[PDB]
Order: sequence, then structure tokens, then C-alpha cells
Amino acid sequence: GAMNNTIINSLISIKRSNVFAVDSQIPTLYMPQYISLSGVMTNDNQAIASFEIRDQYITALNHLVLSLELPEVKGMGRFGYVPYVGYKCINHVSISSCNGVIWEIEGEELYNNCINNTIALKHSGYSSELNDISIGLTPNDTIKEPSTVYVYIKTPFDVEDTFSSLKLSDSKITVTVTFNPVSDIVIRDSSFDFETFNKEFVYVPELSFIGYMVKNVQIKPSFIEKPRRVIGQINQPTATVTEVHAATSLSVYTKPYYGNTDNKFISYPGYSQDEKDYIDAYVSRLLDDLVIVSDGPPTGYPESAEIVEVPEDGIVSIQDADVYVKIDNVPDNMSVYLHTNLLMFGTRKNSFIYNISKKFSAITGTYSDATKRTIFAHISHSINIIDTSIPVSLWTSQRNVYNGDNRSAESKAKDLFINDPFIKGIDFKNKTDIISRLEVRFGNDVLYSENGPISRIYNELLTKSNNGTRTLTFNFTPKIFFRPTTITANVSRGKDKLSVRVVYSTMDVNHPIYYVQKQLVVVCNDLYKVSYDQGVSITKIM
Amino acid sequence: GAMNNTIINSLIDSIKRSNVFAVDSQIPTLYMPQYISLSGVMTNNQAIASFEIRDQYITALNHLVLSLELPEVKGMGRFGYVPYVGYKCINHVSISSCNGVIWEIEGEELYNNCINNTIALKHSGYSSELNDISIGLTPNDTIKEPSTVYVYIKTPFDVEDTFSSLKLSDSKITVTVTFNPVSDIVIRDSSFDFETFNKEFVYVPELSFIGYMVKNVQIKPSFIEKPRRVIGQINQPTATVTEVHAATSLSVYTKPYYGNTDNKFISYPGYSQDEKDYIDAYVSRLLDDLVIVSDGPPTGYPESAEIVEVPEDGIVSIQDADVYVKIDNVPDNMSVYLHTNLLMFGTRKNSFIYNISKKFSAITGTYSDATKRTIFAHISHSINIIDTSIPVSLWTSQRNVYNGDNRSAESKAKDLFINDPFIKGIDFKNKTDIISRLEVRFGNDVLYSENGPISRIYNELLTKSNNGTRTLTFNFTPKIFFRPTTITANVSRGKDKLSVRVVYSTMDVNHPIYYVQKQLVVVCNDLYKVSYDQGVSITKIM
Amino acid sequence: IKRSNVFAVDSQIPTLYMPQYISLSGVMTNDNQAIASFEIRDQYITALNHLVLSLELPEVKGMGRFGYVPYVGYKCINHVSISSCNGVIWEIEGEELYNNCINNTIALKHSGYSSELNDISIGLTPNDTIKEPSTVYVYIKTPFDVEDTFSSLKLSDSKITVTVTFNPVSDIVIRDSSFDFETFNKEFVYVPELSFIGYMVKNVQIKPSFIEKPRRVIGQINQPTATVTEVHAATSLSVYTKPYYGNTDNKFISYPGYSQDEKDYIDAYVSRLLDDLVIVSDGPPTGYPESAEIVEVPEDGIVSIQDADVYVKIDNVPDNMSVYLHTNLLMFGTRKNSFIYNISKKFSAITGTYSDATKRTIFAHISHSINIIDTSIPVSLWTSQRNVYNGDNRSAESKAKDLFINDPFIKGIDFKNKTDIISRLEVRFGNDVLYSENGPISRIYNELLTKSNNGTRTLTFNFTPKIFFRPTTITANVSRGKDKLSVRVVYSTMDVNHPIYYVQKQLVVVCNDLYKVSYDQGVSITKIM
Ligand SMILES: CO[C@H]1/C=C/O[C@@]2(C)Oc3c(C)c(O)c4c(O)c(c5c(nc6cc(C)ccn65)c4c3C2=O)NC(=O)/C(C)=C\C=C\[C@H](C)[C@H](O)[C@@H](C)[C@@H](O)[C@@H](C)[C@H](OC(C)=O)[C@@H]1C
Repeated sequence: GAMNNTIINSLISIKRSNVFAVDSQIPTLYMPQYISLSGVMTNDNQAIASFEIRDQYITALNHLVLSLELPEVKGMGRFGYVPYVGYKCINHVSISSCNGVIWEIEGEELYNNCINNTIALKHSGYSSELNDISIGLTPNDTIKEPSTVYVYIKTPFDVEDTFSSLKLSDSKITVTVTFNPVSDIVIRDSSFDFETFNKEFVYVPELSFIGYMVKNVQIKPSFIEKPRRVIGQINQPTATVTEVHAATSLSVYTKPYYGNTDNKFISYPGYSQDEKDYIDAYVSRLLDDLVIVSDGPPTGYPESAEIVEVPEDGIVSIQDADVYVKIDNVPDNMSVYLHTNLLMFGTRKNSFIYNISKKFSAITGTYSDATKRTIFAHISHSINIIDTSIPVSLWTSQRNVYNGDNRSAESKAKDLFINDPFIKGIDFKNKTDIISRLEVRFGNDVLYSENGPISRIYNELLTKSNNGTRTLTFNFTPKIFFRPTTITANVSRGKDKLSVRVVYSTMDVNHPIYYVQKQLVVVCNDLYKVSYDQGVSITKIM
Repeated sequence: GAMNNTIINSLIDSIKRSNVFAVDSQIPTLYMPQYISLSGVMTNNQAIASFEIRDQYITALNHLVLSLELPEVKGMGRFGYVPYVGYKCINHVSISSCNGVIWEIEGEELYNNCINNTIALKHSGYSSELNDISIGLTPNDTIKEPSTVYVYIKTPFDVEDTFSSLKLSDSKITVTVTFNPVSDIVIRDSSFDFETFNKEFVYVPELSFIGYMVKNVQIKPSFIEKPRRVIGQINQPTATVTEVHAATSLSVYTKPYYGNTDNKFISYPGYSQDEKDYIDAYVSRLLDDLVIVSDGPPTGYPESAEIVEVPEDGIVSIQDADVYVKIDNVPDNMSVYLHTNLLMFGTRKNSFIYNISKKFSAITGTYSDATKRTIFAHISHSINIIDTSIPVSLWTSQRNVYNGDNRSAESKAKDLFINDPFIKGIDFKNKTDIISRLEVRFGNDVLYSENGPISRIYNELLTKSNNGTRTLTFNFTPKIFFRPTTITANVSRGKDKLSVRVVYSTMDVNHPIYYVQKQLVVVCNDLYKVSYDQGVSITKIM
Repeated sequence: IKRSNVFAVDSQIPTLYMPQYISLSGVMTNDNQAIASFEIRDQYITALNHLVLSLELPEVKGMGRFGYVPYVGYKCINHVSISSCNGVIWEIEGEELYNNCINNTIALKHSGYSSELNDISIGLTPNDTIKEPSTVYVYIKTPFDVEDTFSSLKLSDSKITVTVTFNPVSDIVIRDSSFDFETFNKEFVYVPELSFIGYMVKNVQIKPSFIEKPRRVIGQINQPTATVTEVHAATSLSVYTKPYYGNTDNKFISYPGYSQDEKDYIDAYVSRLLDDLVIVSDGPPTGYPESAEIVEVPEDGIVSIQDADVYVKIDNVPDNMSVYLHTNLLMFGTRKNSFIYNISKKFSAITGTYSDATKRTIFAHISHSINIIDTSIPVSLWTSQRNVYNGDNRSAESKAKDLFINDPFIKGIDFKNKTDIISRLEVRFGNDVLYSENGPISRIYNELLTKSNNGTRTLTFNFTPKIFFRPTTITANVSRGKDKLSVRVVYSTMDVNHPIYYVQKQLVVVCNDLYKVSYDQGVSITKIM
């Protein structure tokens, strides 16, 4: 009939496993409930939220979600939230019992664990409404409407759902959330009254979790991976994690330190977070001053600026670099001018110069008589992600022989303070790999060494993530159903620590990014045993 | 050698260890799969397709895929299919045996179950060829070329492939598919001859499934989740699901009711389905009438229209709202005009007014002498997804004291009839969350209550979906291999019904969306036991 | 009542092991095809999985247009073979490895998918840098990765040799005539390094496993049949089409670069044609063949090319100049009294503004009917013997901008594999019809079951969980002649006056044969029969 004759003839003693039917096992009798709790706020006057979970009927819990009520932002100036605002709010999270800390994570590490989860990232705050830079005109004008963001606190209790869930029978569980200053989660200009905003802003958190009421629970001991972070000394290529006895993994990455700067940047693309989006935003900001259509030489620029009239030929020569500038519908009384030194950096008076005007090759557009502006059609340039990641301070630094920032006062007023706590590398997109070589030593012996980021490639492949780190995985054994595979220590032979040594690729000293400080971050996942005898407790595997 | 000495020494016995590097290859049940396609029996007012599966060699089946041959669309006017046309075709699907209905789903619920599946959605019809609004010029001009769409009928028999598959214990399985009217799956204008199209259109279905010929099948009873929806009365914040005895989940969402309207809308973005795409399409449609370049006052607009000449400063004042309009290359004989009341709403003669022209702040462009039209460069506006989702009827409703629709006859002729059966909320993107509070009661007692959509956040996280609903999950136990965890009823205490009560957000009476009728939809997944003794049969768990 | 514990689990003690990421430099050998050999012999390397081949791409200096094919790393691979002293354990053809990784976005990005690598860069001076040196990572997906440590290739004190055969550099490069490929081909050398996750296992308990080995068969040019012989235990059978560009110079009018969407391919083509399609000139335009029919646009704006009307309106046109439309830019016809495929007719509206400063036409909006097929027509077919007309009426400037595309993994008849050219599929086991279809329902099931947007007409026989079970296979009957799989397709009929009708097709049939992995006295595989 419907089945082909060749198949029916091929089919129509050996022990065979049933693949078409299964005995439906009766599970443990339980009832789940989505429980939300309001916390206790406390105040370096850091904001701390405490959530106490104690209920006879709450037998187990998993899937922690922290909601945050972002207030209405009213006033004058430019304002916007950092992408994934909710995760950036978190400085530290700790789940503890009467016997102490059961599990804890640093804000950045929780974000790193959720970077592959698109849904969790969108929930935490990723919209044009939240992340684009909105402007307030009147002192009562609404810049940002109030919104609620949801931060998924990924814990090891979620790995195998009910099986991995944190059991809390006859024990009090306290979820403590430490918040980063509101400065970190906000991108604003000088016009914005941050002083008042910081005073008026208050974190409004509410912890939600999936609670389980289990009838006659059969609690058995489990294993947990607890992350440990070590941040090296400023620009130092070495960091050491002490007392390493049973580690499942070791992650190594770099972070920029903007202490020597005012955290002000020329441009920000807002919601659009692609590398091209960052570059286009920068080009757009520079173009206002780069090509000027004026009646006689342009005014409102520093004496230091070298604004040159574009010849009939269209080509302007800034040293070896040629810039083709051709604007249409230019009035008979006006000429086309090019700012030949918009941003320039040099450590010596007659040496190499890093000039941003030289990074442009062709600028075409049409002058609008109605709006008295220049509408740019096509731009041919060599601007990179690093250029957009240079803090304004480094252009006007003492290392610079030249003035540095030759932009108009109008353009300089549009600069934005960016204090994102989770920036990696030396650029906003973490594009540039500054680690030339990695060395990992377990005790005094070399555990691993690499010249290329092959550990990052394996991390990206194995975790199915596009934003991985140089990670050394020691556990390839299935989680929850097995005791994780760990590096075994030998205290007697001094093999009880992990020492990381990197070799940073050095930059040109005449390039402003050379002066961006670096920090080596080393993350270690230590193995602990969860014991439930007389309350919940953890014990370090040694 | 290749392995580091520190590792070699660390390893080079007493404890019992599970083999993680090898496994005993289990011999499976002897079977042979086959992709079987069947032509059905068409019945009619609603189109019904019946597919009879009766074969001794077809032991089990799963993965139902319904194919649909869409005809060539010839004639005059604007025409396009709704996105994911194939799913929108479906009104109801039912898999039944001689012992009755085994499993059934409402068209919208099948779509909601597949909303996270990008592949299944693309297969059902998501292309510029199908969804963009094409125009026919001559009565024989081809608007749409014939195409075939594939609708994946996701059933509980697919969860664990061969293990979950529907077994055919020498029984006749009848797959019944009820189709929605062709009006629902089509977006057209007044120019399109729908009358003839509706008469000429016929659903051409073909049911495909993966059939399995199993040698010596060992059938065991299984469990199934059957969905049951309840739609509450027009503009009512309550709905009750009766005879709830064993439920695995409960979903709650809103649907708009467009009965009081002609289902006509000003704009549609076509294939491009982003929120910005919907907004841009609307702005584009309004701009034709909003800014006019004419020799003297513009003509072809109602007497009710207040078209004002743009002054030398460029700013036009519509009450408190200021509109900056500056067009380049305007001929000496012509002037720039702004329609100050393109679309307006009001309930009283001298109260608040919702004017779409006020929603604009800046309009810049250049007049093209060659095409005699205005090419808009940049638009600064406050137009939202709700504005685009307002049916034209509401602008010209009796409630409105003003005329309402002050557009040109040209613009009004371009309006499109949208009858998508799966619209949620009050806008085309289901952006606006109109549920301010949710209350779910099991009898007299409150089972669950929320002020924020935390149940929607959990649904989105747990299902890895970007388009979730406020869902209460009671079953966190692995499917197929276990009896699902259900909310247990108490008939004696009157706890055998689920009552849902919402608190809708209060809107302004001078805003046309206030008059968009709402309907509360509550979906319940009831647990049933699949019995194979003397044919396939289902029994409600009570 | 007896209940299964769903809230707790006995944490099983695993096999004592220690993993290590091991990288190895190979031995290069030279139809003078480049071959890299990697010898893995270590007493302490007990097992291995997750093979990643790194490639150091050199600095490209010189003149002309140059760019790498998307996912350059995968396209470099012609064949990969993992073998022991007992012979080949597992092997795959370059295209099949790519097809197995097409659903993996991460692996694809690693192999080379960037604006830096895939956009078409231009070199102006003989020392100008076209492309900066870069390193690409190719994930060699093997059956040893399916269940991580459980599926891993065990090395029972045996020598494992990973052999990688490389495709010519011509395949992975998109270049113009201006680019000195002759010198580039001589100077280019593949620089590979094989990485894998090695495992040192204390007291390993090796048990025999099962492996699926892919076998492809390519049919003769324009033959709708292909047969896979000695089929005894197959888990799946994939059927697809590949274009053959032997009868062409592999030159194409346009390429979109990094932007790989269907619209991106179309927009790139429209952009290339627009330079010649609408001309603003002082008197009739020059520099075009005599065959070209460039017509002046009337005051009305509408130009009539037969039944097709083209609205052309350019702003700020000088008083001494007029707007001209090329009414036959690219045309094809088999007879002088037949239907004509004219690319100029595929346009309905062209609007723009003439820039006096740059002496150029800046196009604002284009209304056209150009498709993915149009963008996939090799230039050779426009100037084909079958065409009674000239064919390519473009300027010499436009013709010089054409790019040589030799991507080895092109499927169907278009660059996006959009057009389905199989009207009917017939699969025969022996001489009896095993499966037959009129629609690509096997492709729909493949796309659904594998969660891939780029599937093939695949017949899956194994729906049993991998590694933990012996795979379900189509059982053969040699006595009844049922020991071969014969595929017969019916190609979808195309119009003879459309240039794409002349694209030579090749039927590709892939069979996954079941083998048993034996570890007694070294690693060995045995074909299940
Ligand atoms: C969701 O499907 C599950 C099925 C449960 O019901 C049973 C009765 O049917 C099985 C089928 C059909 C199987 O193929 C296996 C299986 O291959 C199996 C299993 C199973 N149960 C196990 C329990 C433990 C403690 C360890 C290993 N286990 C197992 C089970 C069952 O327990 N595992 C093994 O045989 C081997 C050799 C190794 C380890 C495999 C890891 C531990 C699993 O893949 C694990 C991560 C997990 O996915 C599974 C244990 C699954 O269980 C859960 C809760 O996730 C099962 C595949």
C-alpha cells in the first residue's frame, strides 16, 4: 500500500531496546510556583539588596531572575543606558545559608556566562528605547520613559532543571545582590545633570525564582563549580590564583582601565552595536567639522587648527595623504574648506603624527540652501574600531606636543561619558587581540602554552558562542550526573596554584591607544561538594 | 612528548568508575522509516480536508507537514499574503481514530507552538515574493506567481522522535484540517477584485508524515498534553476554563477584535516585519499629503483640511506642537505647505485632540524638477506602532466630532484590508502590554498573581523564544520518559476551574486605539492517557 | 507508590582522565596538489576529538581587485582522512565537511567570514597592500565529537595520521584580470597547523563502536542519473545539484563581497549595470559596441523597449547634455525570430541627480525585476555561440571590472542555491523504487529535523540516538540484486532563450555507510555487510 514493496519485503533471537515505546516513570510528587520577593535595600555607600527565602513549603529553587524598575528620566541633555543594562547593574551576587556562602559570582562573570543567551540578554535591556542616546530639550522634557528589565541570574542549579535545583529544606537562603554605581550603566553628556540624577536614582529590585513544593523529598549530595576572579596589577602581564586544588576550567582575558581619563568619548552608536555602527557614528561626528562650507575662512575653531580651502582640483594634500573633497550646490559667495588636523597626536615636535584627517580619502556631498548645512553622500575612509574607542583625554594629554583636539566647541559639547563596567580588550567591540602569547603554570611546571588564541577558538566552538575567552577546560564529563573532572593538586610538590603569564603585543607610542591602560583577568572554577546534613553547606574539594 | 610532563606525573584505581570513554552499543527495535504523502478529500461553508491513514505496514507516525498549492493571482489592484501564510490558513487540526479524537489544536495555538521554530515559519511562507504587496496594472497582469508552502503540524508525537511517535495498533487514523477563509490570509486594496478571487480560490492540501514499519513492536501506554482555549467576551477582563483536573500549563494573552471596523488600514510594510518597518511604511504613506509643494494653495483635499503655508523661519505652529519644514530646490512659482490636521480625533467640540500632524517635529527634503515630486531626506517624528495599527474606520467613527480622515482621495484609495487571524494585543507587533495586572484563581483561592510579565519572561527564557506569552508551567519533569506533573483538582472544594482576571491599562478617550475591542484568551493543557488496548484511545486524567 | 527521584541524582565517579589542547605542525607535499600530514603518536595520548585546522593566509600586495571566498578555510579543504597503520578510519570530501558545518555559525565565522577577508579590496600601486595577513580556523567535524569523551577516537598504542588535501588557491580567490594571479599562484603556500583535544586516560576500558562514513558520487556533466555501488548498511542518502562552469572562463559581472544576502547579490549587479544603463552625455554616447542600441530619453520620461516601459528621470542635467538609456545592455536569443532575454527590459524606473562637481550620475531609486539567477550568469554565456545577438553590450570599462569566481562548493544554478532545478526525484534500491517525490519534501524534512536553513533532499534511515545505539540502516539483499542505490532526477524545464538554460549541471549523491570500529591490535574499521 502506502509503504514501498522493497521495504515490506526487507522486514517481513537478539535482545533489542524498545525505541518505539517507554514505561512512563512516576516522578517525585511536587508542585512548582513562580515566587517574586521584594528585598531590603542597604548602602563606599554601595547599594545592596537582600532577599530572604524561608518557607516550609519551598523545598527547592532554581532560575533566579532579578527585575529592575528603571525610573522616568526627565531634564536636559543627552542620556542613554548601556546595552544589556540589567547585567551591567550587577557588581556581585551571592546565594548563602546559615552555614555560609553556597555559591557566588562577580557581575562581569554572570554576564560572560549569559553572553551566548540572546533571550536573557534582550530581557536585561537591549532596545532603541533604552540604548539609543535620547536628548532632553526643556527641564521637564522626558528623555527616557520608565521601563522594567529582567536579569537572569544563571546558577549551576539550572543545568539539569529539577535535578540540579538548590534544595533548602529547614534552611534559610539569603540572596545578596551588590549593585554597581548608576554611572556605570549610563551614557550621558556634560549638559545632562548627572549630579542630581545620581542623588535621585535608587535601584528597585525584585527577586523571582521557580520554587518547588516537594512531598517526601529524597535529598542526595551534589557537586558545584564556584567561579573565582583575580585581576592583575595595572598593565602587568602576570596574575596568580592561589590554593588551586580541584579546578574544572581556567579563563584568561584583558580589560581596559580608564582611570587616567575622564571616561569621555567623541561618539557612541546607541542601540546599533555592530563594528560598522561604531565607525559610522564616529565618522558622522567628525564630518560636522571635517568639511566646512563658509563665506571666507571658517570661524569658531582653535588657533591651532589648520583649515585649508579645497582647490579647483578637489584634492587637498595633508603630507603624503590626499583627500578628495567635492560638494555640490555650493553658493557663489562660499568656498569648500577641509580641517587638515581635526584630531592629532605626537610625542615629538617634528616626528610621526597620528592625524585623523589623514584617515580620510574622499568626501562627497551636497549643500542644502534651506537648512544651510552640508548633506554628505559618500565617505571613503580608513577609520577603525580603535579610533572610536580612544578617550578624548588622550588627544589632549601631556604626552602630546600638539593641541590635540581641534574640533569646534559645538562638537566637543556632544562628547559622551562611557563607564561600561564589562568592556574587554582595548576597543568597544573587543576586536583587537593584544595577547601575543599565553603561558599557564600549575605550580612551577608549564600546564599549557599558546601563541595563537586556539583556547579561545575551542571555547567559542564548545560553548557555541561568538564572544568567547582563552579558556582551558578540564571537565568534559557530563554535568550533574557525574563528579566533574578536575586538575589534581600536589601541595607537597608546591603544585597548588595557577600562574598566568601573557606577552602583550606593543603598540606605536605616537598612536593615542598606547596610553589606554590594560588589566589581566584570570577566572578559576573551583570544585565544591554540596552537603545537606543539618542545613545546606559547601566543602572545597582538596 | 605532546602531553605535558605535569599531567603525565599527575596520573601515572581502587574506586569503582563509570566508563566515560566507551559505551555498549544497544541494538534498537527493528524498523524502517518512509516519508509518506497523501492527497485528501475536500468538503465545504468552511473548507475541510480529510486524510485517512490505514496501512498494516504503517506501525507508527510523526512529523506531520501539510503542503499547500497557492494559485497564480491575476488581475488589477494591490495584493499580498500574510507572513507565515501556511499557518494562518489553518483554523483547526484533529488527529482521530475509530475510538474518537486522539489530539487536536486550534490554528492559532499550532502557530504559537511553532513561533520559536524559524525553519518551520520560513517553510509556511515568509518571502518578498509572497508577503510584499504586489500591484496588478492590467486585468491579465500577474500579481503573484503560483507557489507551494509547507506547514509543520507540531504534535506531541515529535518530542522524543520514535519514542513519542503515534502508534497505529491496526487502527484507522484520520487527520482532519479545517481551513480559515481566504480573506484571513490575504492583504488587498479596494481595487482588487476579492469577490471573484474568493469564488475562484480553492485550498489544495497534501499531508506528509514520517511513517515507520516496525518488526515486532512492543507498544506501552503514554501520556499526552491536549490544548484547550477559552476566549472571553468583548472588552471583558475575565475568562474561565471549566473542568480543570490535571493541567500541565496555563497561557494567558490578549487579542484585538475588529468587528466594529471594515478591517482597512492606512499602511502595511510587506515582507519587512520589524517595528521600525511598520512605522516607516506609515510615515511614507502620510508624507505624500503631509508636506505639499504647490503653485498656490493645494487642491484635492477635504474642506475640513487645514493646509498652512510654511513661513520663512520654517516653523509651523499646530497649537503647542512646532513642525520645522524645509524643502530645497523649490520653484519660484511654488510654496511649501503643511497639512496641520492629516488625521485628527476628538470626542468633544473644544477638548483634547489627537492630531497625527502634531506627531511630527522636522521634515527635510529636496524638490525634484524632473519627477515633479518631493524627495524626503530626514524625518523627525514620534509615530509609534499603535498609530500604524489604527483601523481607518476609527478615524471616521461617529464618536469623533471632527471629520477624522483629511487625506487625499489618492491616499485613501491605497488603504489595505488586513484580516490576519493571529493578531495579539492592540498593535501589529504585539509591543504594547495592556495587561497591568494578572490574577489566576483555582476555585476561590488565588493560585498566582503578578504586576509585571514575569510569567512571560520565564516562558521566553525556558522555551528559548522571543515571542512568548504569560504562561504558568506546572510540569518541569522530562517529557515522554515520565508522567507529567499536573495541578491537582479538588471538585468537593470547588477547585475544578481556572478563573483568569486581568486589569487592563487605562487609555485616553481622545486616542483612536481606546476603541479597539479586546478579547482575553486563556489556554489550558489538559493531561490525557493514551491507551492502545483494542485500538488507539485517549482518557482525561481526573 | 514507587517514584523516580527527579530532585536528586547519584553523582557517578567518571573514568580518570586529563584533557589537553595539542597543536601540531605538519609535513607539506606536492597534479602537484598540496598535502599536509600530521602524525599523532604518543603513549600518553589515549583518545582525541574536536579537530581544528588553522591556516595562516599571507599578505596580498600588488595591483587589481582581490578577495577571499566566504568561509575561506572550509573552501581550502579538498579532502580530509584520519588513518591508522591498519588503514583509513574515517574520511570526508571538502564539500561534505562544509555541508556538515553549514548549520554551525561559530565554525563558519572561524573559517573566515569578515569584511576584511571577503569584501573585494583594490590595489592601486604594485606595492599597495590589498589584504593584510590573517589566520583562519577550520573545524573538522568528525563522528568522534557527537558524544564528546564517549565518541572520541581511541589510540590503542597506534599511530594516527591526519591527511589534509588542499584545493588550488584559484578556488578560494575572487579576482579581476588586473590582478597578477600568475605570480600569486606561484608565491602562495598553504601554512596549516592541526589542533585537537587530547585525553590522557588512566586505565582506559575500550569497547567497540560504530561509525558513519560518507561516500559521494558525482554524475557525468548533464546526466540526470548517478549510482552508488555496494550499499549494504546505509544510515542516510543525500541528493543535490552542482553547477559545472567548464564551458565558461568562470568570470561574472558582479560580486557583493562580505554581504551575502540574496538582496546583496542583486544590489551589487544593479550597481554594476547602472554605470552603462543610464548615461548623461553631450550628444550620443561613445565607447559602446556598434551592436548597442542607446536611445535618448524623451520629455515624457518613458522609453519603450518592446512591451516593457522604462521611466528615466535624472535631475540637474546640464543644458548641453541629454539623458540616454541602453535598451539592450545584455541580450540573449537562440533564433532571429525568437523570444529575447533583455536585461534592460528588467528595469521599470530609474531616478537620480547629476553631480556637476564629480561629473557623475548619483542614482536615488531603482525599480527593477532583477533576480539571483541574473547575478549568477557567467559572462561567457551572454557571448555564447547559441546567442544570435552580440550579447554583452557593456562598456570596456565595465567588462574590465568582471571577477573570476571559482568557489568549489556552489550548489544549484545560482550563488544562493535559491532555484530548485529538480522537478522529480527517484531513488532505487537495486531495481525496486525505494523512494519517489515530485516536491522537495525530503529537503523540508532535512531542514526541519536538522534545524538548518540550507538543507538537501535527504533520505534518513537512522532515527535512533547516536553512539548509545547501533544505527538503523537500510539492509541489503545481494542475491536479489539489492546492493546499490540508483538516483534518477527530472530537471525542471527552462526557456531556451534564457542564458541560465546553458549552465551545465552535475548530480551529487552522498551515501553514509555503516562501519564497525575494532580496537583489537590497533584501530581498524570494517564495513557492515
Ligand atoms: C531525557 O531523556 C532521558 C531519559 C530518561 O528515562 C530513561 C529510563 O530512558 C533512558 C534512555 C532511553 C537512555 O538512552 C538513557 C541513557 O543513554 C543514559 C542514562 C539514562 N538514564 C541515566 C541516569 C544516570 C544517572 C546516568 C546516565 N543515564 C537513560 C534513560 C533513562 O533514565 N546514559 C548512558 O547510558 C551513558 C553510558 C552515559 C551518560 C550519559 C549522560 C549522563 C546523559 O546523556 C545525561 C546528560 C541525560 O541527558 C540523560 C541521562 C537523560 O536523562 C535526563 C533526565 O536528562 C535521558 C536520555
